[PDB]
Parts: sequence; structure tokens; C-alpha cells
Amino acid sequence: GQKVHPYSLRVKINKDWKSKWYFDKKLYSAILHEDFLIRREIMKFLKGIKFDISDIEIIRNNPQKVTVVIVTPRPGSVIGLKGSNLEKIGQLLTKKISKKISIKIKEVKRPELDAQIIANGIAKQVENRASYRKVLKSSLSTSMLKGAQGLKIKIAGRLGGAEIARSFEVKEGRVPLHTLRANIDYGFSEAQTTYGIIGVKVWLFK
RNA sequence: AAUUUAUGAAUAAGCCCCGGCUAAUUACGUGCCAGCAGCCGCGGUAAUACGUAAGGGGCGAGCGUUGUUCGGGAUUAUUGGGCGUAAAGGGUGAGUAGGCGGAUAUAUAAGUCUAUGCAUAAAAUACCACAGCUCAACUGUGGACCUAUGUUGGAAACUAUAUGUCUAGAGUCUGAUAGAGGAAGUUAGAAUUUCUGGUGUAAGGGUGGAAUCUGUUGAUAUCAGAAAGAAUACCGGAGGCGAAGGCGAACUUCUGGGUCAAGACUGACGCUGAGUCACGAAAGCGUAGGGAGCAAACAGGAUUAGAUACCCUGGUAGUCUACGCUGUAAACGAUGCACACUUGGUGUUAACUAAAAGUUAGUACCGAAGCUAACGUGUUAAGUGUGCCGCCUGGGGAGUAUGCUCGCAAGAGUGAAACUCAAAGGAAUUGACGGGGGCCCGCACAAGCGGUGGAGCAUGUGGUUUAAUUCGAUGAUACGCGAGGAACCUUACCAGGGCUUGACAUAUAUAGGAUAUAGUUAGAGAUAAUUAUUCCCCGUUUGGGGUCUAUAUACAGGUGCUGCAUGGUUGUCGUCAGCUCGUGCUGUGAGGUGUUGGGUUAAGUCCCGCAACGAGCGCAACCCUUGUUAUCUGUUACCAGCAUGUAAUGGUGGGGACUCAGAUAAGACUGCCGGUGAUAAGUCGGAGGAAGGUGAGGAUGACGUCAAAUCAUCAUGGCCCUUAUGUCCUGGGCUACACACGUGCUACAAUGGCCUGUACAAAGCGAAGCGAAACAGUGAUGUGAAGCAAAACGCAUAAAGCAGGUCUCAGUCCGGAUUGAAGUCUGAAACUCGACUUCAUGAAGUUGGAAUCGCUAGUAAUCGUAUAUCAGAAUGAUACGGUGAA
Repeated sequence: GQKVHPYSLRVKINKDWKSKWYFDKKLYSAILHEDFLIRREIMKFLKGIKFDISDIEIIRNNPQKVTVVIVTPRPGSVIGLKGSNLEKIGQLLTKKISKKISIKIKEVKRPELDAQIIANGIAKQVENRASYRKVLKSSLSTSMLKGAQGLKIKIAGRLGGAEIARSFEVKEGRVPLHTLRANIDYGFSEAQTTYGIIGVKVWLFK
């Protein structure tokens, strides 16, 4: 079980936490857990609609005001109908917490300069019986031509539904995991299928 | 037969197959059972291969199976295969029959060719047209294609027949010449053994190490003499000769073969060769000798569980000679013989030439083209051609059984079948492995310091038994592990009691509060009945917006099975230095090169060269602590020079000096110097410097392996339960024992125990939490509350240490397990099953067998401190400092 999480390696060196706030010992655990609740509720309510979101990141300037930023590459679809889905989030969140939630949508400029988006795309494709090798080759080529300096993709599980599990990997360019000053984006995604569950991991060097 | 009307879709399809061969896939049931199958092979919980359905393919009044023949099989190869290593060259030669064979002239015309003359090859059938059955099959009339024999007339090259000619093939003669060629008869010396005679004494001999054996009856060693047997160092080899086997001291006699040439003669007299004959290493057999040394069988001594062996000491056949048999070898160049041809390089033998220099005939190595499955071969073909002989047709059974021939015998030659397998085999590639080789690394060894295994307890597992002692982890990589806390909860187990839209959700329509706060009734509690009480709030209320009751559902639920259906995470080889790709090149191919060379490093680190050129994941670097300095800031920190509070406290007023804290920077990069090294990479010292060659530590763990661990953290396919395997509570249990193993603690005592006084830390923790000063108490602790969300106060006066007194080698003033009595704290509760204290009780234990673990410097070793889980409870785990080596 090798290969430490690259994000964890790069935190505080050239990355930052996915939640911007600080609080003392008294409030820390409660506010932490309300952040966890926000993510799990948003993602439940959206992956009901199957939506693939790059990240959910939180900014808490105030002990009772909170800013939730959903960052995604299909912002209009994520918004839904005139922000009614936006408020469908907000009302449900206040139905369990006593703070003021302001939701904003961060638009993704380069959909294939985002490892999480790539991983979600792969997972959705293999969820519809698309052939894994062709999907991986196509995605690799597309994102490699768009301008990334290095990309690696690894899927694992019951590929093509055989009895015996297997893992398949593709890569090219520079993917220097051990380099700390590297700007490595890491994404993980996961496909539920009639034959079991298939894991997808994506490394992308910039 | 055929023809014309009358009635009407009326009278009418099945079989095999669907993994590849082989045209045709999905869904259920089965779970290495049932079964399929021509071959390979399918079925162990998701079967396109089994069984049934749905589809699809093939053929069709047929479709499949079995039996038999041919074809695919060039797998009996005339067309059209082989024999170095896959099955296959005879052990070798001389030759009979047979086959084949230089140049050229004439004749014959058997072969061959032609007029596809001429006939004969009955008919049908077989081939090509044309016809008649409604067509076809079927039937009929003509026309031929081969090739088989006979015969007529021609052609003559080739084979054949008969008679000649020639010389270039092959022989004879002449001359020259090399040689362990063979047989017979003589001779020689070294060495060894035995015997005899001197000198001389206690060992000799032998092995990895010993012993048997030899020797005080004179060994071994040494000198002299005598005798016998066998074998021929040096010459002596990338030699020589012979058909092969084989042949090496010297000489003679007898005798076989080869090579060269103008150097004449014969004139095809030749090649190969079934039977047959001759020879044929070593072993063996018969007769008669000989017997030194060596040495099957055999004996003894060792190694070993055993040693009918390897090793040692002895030792009979045999080894030797004469004659007569046997006729077998990895008898090999694993390559039959002969001839005509087909680039070279480097040696060597003989001859011709005075010799070089070349040629010829041999004999070796390398190698172009060609050949070869590859290895390799390559003018001494395994190359291009042919003559003749021998031999092969999957493996086992089997070179067996039986028969025959030969032999004194042992055996040799010839040589099956039944049955059984789907492979056997050749060469080569990539890995792995070696009690193979070479070069390196690691507390791997070595050199050291402490342990484990022995004892007391703590802790885990197995075994064992209970109503249950829930499970998972099981070599390294499980076993003080998941467990960073089993008195209840935890908790998955057990004995009991309740609940069934459920202990909890979301959404569908009812109809008025939820549970609420505090108690009652029974209860072990859960529970139900209850009492206080309501549809509340936004609106000025009804209608409304949502809210739970309490109902009916969609639904929930599961620590139940499968880690061999999985994701995710993790161990491990291993922080070992390796693992691959793009293009190019190379091999028929699996692949190889890059990444095989010489140096060098901790490293596929770096340099050069090399059909490789480059790149990627790794290594290193970038990161975080610690190690020096500079600026910025001095509270809650710090205190130097001041005053000063009697303390204890920088405590107070004061002060930025210092430490310190934390931001920003500098600094160490083989940078520089010397030597060495291929002008290199690198390497050993030196200077500067807090830090030098990665400064020290941590983080960082490549492709992959072990179907390695986990469904029991979560997620998850399939299966399974649905008043149940779910769920609420009471108690028990995970803490059970004749036992075996693993991890730790405390000791066994004098580098120590006990008593008294005194000194020096760091890192952490505190909100229902830290809890001080003091007092009570021998003590665990109790009352109290200062201060503090804390570099502000508290935990907290650290312990080894040091300065004194005591103990005297004693199971002890060592050891503190075990039990008895009385207490402390936690919480509702600690009997099974908590920690701690006081008093008594004082066991095992004398440094621990085989075996085994950790560690290269602030490291082992030892002494305390803090934290995580936590109401309470650590010898475990995490972290911190003190002393500090070999």
C-alpha cells in the first residue's frame, strides 16, 4: 500500500486546505463537523441528479456566517432552474444548522486541466459499459494535447466484468510524484456498475 | 404416359449445430456433483462448451450417429521426403551377383522416338456433342482422349548389343622420399616390491579430521648386493602412419600401404557393392605358464539414522605371454564411399627448389558467399551435381516375447503382437535456481555492550471445558496484533424479558400535538398505564405555510456468508536500485540492443567508448526539525548594571544588554588548495568555517510479487433473515484451566538495599477542567478556593546524582509475588471483574541448557517526566529530557 496521497504531501508547501477558516479549541470540532455535514448533504442532493462536481470548498470568516463555493465545469447545469437548486441547498442546510449560508459557483476554465473532472468523466463512461482501454486512451490523448505537461491514469476492479480483478494504467509526459515543488493535481472517482465497483485515479502534473 | 374441365389454401417439416477448428449469443437452473467431448479441453456460486427456454446458422423428406475406403498425408515422397545434434550412415575393409560408368568410328535396332501407319484392347460403364422420357435421374445414337499388346516401313543422338581406335581416368615399370604400419627374434636403464647383509631408534603410514594396518621378533629412514615382473619419463605437439580398431625405450630380419615426376609402358582394365569372407579397443571364456605394481568380488577401519558406496589399510580373479574362442563400445567427425566444380586469412607436416618464394599431397584454427529449424557448417561442406550401398516412418510396451543361425559359456545377429499415451523429441529465448565462477553490499559475520529462553507477575494466542467463554489476524510480513482503555454501555456471545413501519430515515394522505418537565402504579430495567398540558408558531383568528403524533404504506434494517466478485487502505521483498517506453537497428521467430565495456559512487550516481539515439517512473535535489550569524519585537518572556521585597518568585520600580520566542535572510555548493586518477568522472588529505563531502534525524517507499491483510471503519456485486440473523433493556461473558508458545515488567542483590539533608531538565496538558497557599492525616487522600481558556496560573520541590549514618555475602535490611485486616478515590453500581494506601504475611528466585534478539554515538545501557484513549483504571503504545559508554 505505497504511494502516499500527493495532496497530503503538498499541503502547506504549495497547496492549501479545502476549508478556509480558523477557530480556537472551543468551536473547532463543532464547526469542522458542520463543514463535513455541508459537503455530505450537498453531494447527496446533487448526485441524486448524478452531477459531477470538482470540489466543494468553504470559507468561514464569521462564527455564524458561512460561504460555500461549489466549483464545477458545468456551472449552468449545476445551477439548475434560476438558482432554485441553489436555494434548495440553502434551505435544507439551514434546516439543520443555525448559520447564514451564501452559496457561490466557481466556474472551471479548463475542464481537462482538472484531474477530478477527468476522473469523473472516466467513471461515468465506464458506468455505461464503455470499453475501458479505448476510454482511457482517448482521455489521455485529449488532455495531453490540450497542454498538460504530464498525465497518468489508473483504473482498477472488474474490468469488462471478468471474474478476476485487474488494473490498467496509462501515462505519458512528466509525472514526478516525489518532487515537492511539483504542482501535481490528483483526482479520484468511482463507478458503481452491475458487476461491482471500479476505481479511477488520475495524476496530472503542471 | 400425357391431355381437358369440376371443388378449394383445400391433403402435407422436420433434424443437427451455435468456445476454437467451424457458418451461428444471450438469459435462467446446476456448482469438479449432474454431465459434454472428434481434437485442444469445459463444470469448484455470474458455464456463449452442462440441462432447459429465447434467438441464430446449416441442410431439408430428410437430418444426425456408427462402421468401412480414399482425400487432406509431400505421413513410404517415380511425379514429390530424409539420415551432425529430432526417429535414420553399417565398427572397418577386400570383393561375388547386381546397378552404374572417359573420348571416338562402324554395324545391329532390344530400349527410345515417329507415320498419333495399320490392327487388336466384346458390349455397357468412364469423356465430348446431339437426341427421346413434361425435365432430371434414366435412356439411346455418333464422335473421340488417353495407354496396352502385336505387326509394317523409317530415324539414330542416348541406354543396350558386336567389333575396333585414343589417353586425359585408373594401373605396371623407373627414380626420389617421409612415417609409433605390421609380425618374429634379441637387448637396455630408471623406478617399485621382496629377500639377504651393515648403520641406527620409536614411531611409521593415512585423512576434512581419525582409525584400521605396519613397528621393540629392529619398522620407517639410509648403504651395499641379489632376484622377478610389468610399463617405456625427456623427445612428445593446434605431430606422423594405417581401412578401422590402433600404433612411442633401442637394433636386426621378414613384410603392407601412401606421396611426388613428362618418364616410359598397357589402353577404360573403373566406381559402389545384397549374401559371403577377413580384421576388429577393453571386458570375458578354454588350455598351459607367469604374477612386481595396480585391482572387481571380499575383509577390516571410518563418515552416517543406516553406508552392501564415496575415503583409508589389505586383498583373490583379472591386468602379462603362447594358442584357440567371443565380435561388443559415446567402435564419434554422433557426418558411408567415389568423382567433377565453387573467394580467402593464419599456422603446420612431407616432397620439389641451395634456401627464400611458390606449387603439390596432407593436417589444424578463423572466416566471405551459399546452406541450416537453430546451434553451426563453410575447398578436410553440413555448398552446387550424380553413381551405388546401408538405414528411418510418433512415444511407451521393446530391442522384449517367440522362432531361427552362430557360440563351451556369457551372449551376439535377425526380430513382433496385444495393450496404452497425445504427446515423445531437436535447437534456441526470457526468468528462476546451483553444496558454478567473478565483482560488491547489509549488526550478516567478526570485534564488543545488554537481553530472551530459567523464576514472579502483566499481556496475547493455541489447546481444554462450560449456557456462552463473540470474532478477525497464523512463517519471515499473526501472537502487549485490529484493541489510542472489556466493571454497566462498549459487545458482534449466552441465559432471560419487550418492541415489528420497527431503535432510524425520505416521500406519499389522516387529524390534533411532539415528548415535554417532575413524579406516581407495578417493574430488574426496557417498558405500558399514567398524571401537567397543548396544532404550535409567522396572520388580527378561522383558511392557510410547515410540524410531529397516531395510523396505512413505498420502505427500513443486518458486526449474517463470500477479501478467490471488488473499490479504498495497508504490510512485505525494500529507501533494495532497479523497472519500462518512443523511434532506429538486429533475429524466420520467442527476443535482443539501448540497460552487455573499462572506471566510479550510498545509488541505472557520474565520465568515456560502444546501432544506438532520446525519454519516463525511481536515485539525488526542492520540504520540514536541529546546528552559526544579521535585521526586525521585547509581554505573559529575559535580567546584565541599578535601586529594592526579610522571605521563597524578576518578586517591585525599572532596563533591550543577553538568553529566548518567530518572521524575513545569509551560510556548505568538493566552493577552494595539494596528491592521485585516462586533460576525465572520481578519489585521499589540507585551509577557511558553527556546520565538509548526503552535517544528524524525519518525511518521501519505482514496475510488480505473495488470489498476502481487511465485507468487522466505510463503500460495494451476488447470496441470505424479514415479529427474524433486526432491535430496547436485566444479568452473565469476552477476566473461564492438568497445559504449550510469543511479547514486556520486576528481580535474583555490594557499581547495591535502607535512613537523613541537598542540586540540576525538557516536552506536554487544563473548561466541568487545571485546581494552588494552608490545615487534618504515617499514608492513599480529605476541607477550602487563589489563579487560569493559560510562553500569565495549576499539574510540578523530576529521578538517577551528591553529602553522611547503617547493612556484611547471610535466601540477606536482597527479592515483594501470595494471602489476612483496616482504609483512599471514581461513578447509580466496582462480588465474579478497578486502581491506590496503611499493617502483617515474605514464596519462587544464587545471572538461567539447546537455541535466540537488539545496537556503530548522544547510539546501546539505565533513571524519571508528559500525552493519547479515559468518570475511574497502563509494566502496553506515542513523545520528552538526565547520566552516558565498549
